[PDB]
Amino acid sequence: YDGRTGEPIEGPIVVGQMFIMKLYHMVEDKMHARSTGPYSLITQQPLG
Amino acid sequence: SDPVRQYLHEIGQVPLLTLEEEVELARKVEEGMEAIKKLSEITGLDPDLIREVVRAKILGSARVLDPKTVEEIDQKLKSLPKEHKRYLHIAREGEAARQHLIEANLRLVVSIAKKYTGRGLSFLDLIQEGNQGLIRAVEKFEYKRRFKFSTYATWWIRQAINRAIADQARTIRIPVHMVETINKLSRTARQLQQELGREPTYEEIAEAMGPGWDAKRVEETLKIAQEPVSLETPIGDEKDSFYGDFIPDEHLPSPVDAA
Repeated sequence: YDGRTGEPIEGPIVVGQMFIMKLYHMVEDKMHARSTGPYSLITQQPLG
Repeated sequence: SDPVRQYLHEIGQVPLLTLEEEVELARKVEEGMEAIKKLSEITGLDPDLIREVVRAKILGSARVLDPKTVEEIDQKLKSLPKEHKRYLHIAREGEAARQHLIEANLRLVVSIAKKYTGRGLSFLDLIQEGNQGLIRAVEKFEYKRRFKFSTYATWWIRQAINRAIADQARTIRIPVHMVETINKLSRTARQLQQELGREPTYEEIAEAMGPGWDAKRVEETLKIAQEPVSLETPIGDEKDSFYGDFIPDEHLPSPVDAA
């Protein structure tokens, strides 16, 4: 049954138990932003 | 390529000496120096200038003070009546003997210098500094004492090699005495570790060094002995990251500070 309308999905749906894992790739560790910051010595370009 | 084998070939292209030739050459050099000083007294000029012009005339046109003045003084030396052109002759012969003695003894330099590899100077630099020491020893040798030339020359060759190592092995120059202090500290720590079964502490090294030495002084001496690292040291398995890519610039003002 659809939870928003209470009507059934028009065809039968495959449902069951699955084993799912959470991976070490988390968006908390990856989001990064910069306006200005440190610059390199020789090239005077932003660091990485 | 391989300049070491090339130099070794040029070195071996000169025959060694026997005792007769070596003592003859050393005597010739000594008489040449005496003749040079006698000629300087006769003509009133400086011994150094006369030695330089005589060496220039001996080495010839191949080795590039100027031709005008050297020819002037060489003609002034030809103006001597007699018993003084003889001194000129012995001077020239002594300079030729000096050249021959150095060339013949160049092999001892290589034999000595082969034991100082892996201390911050390449093999050919060690050989050249040993050659400089050999030239010094030829300058200072005395054949009257009936000592073989190698006996006296080895000391000067070793002195030249060690002074060169202490002078040119580090990117940041450290004075000679404090280089000896560092080497003594390393030897003392190594023997302390060998006896103790583990790395010594600064207090134990200070005690082993002797009076006037404590843990703070040992720490400072070990601090200054650190060598700089390369800004081009690779980081990671791939050849895409270097060390200097992680070092920011602190001198130039940031845009925020300028505003």
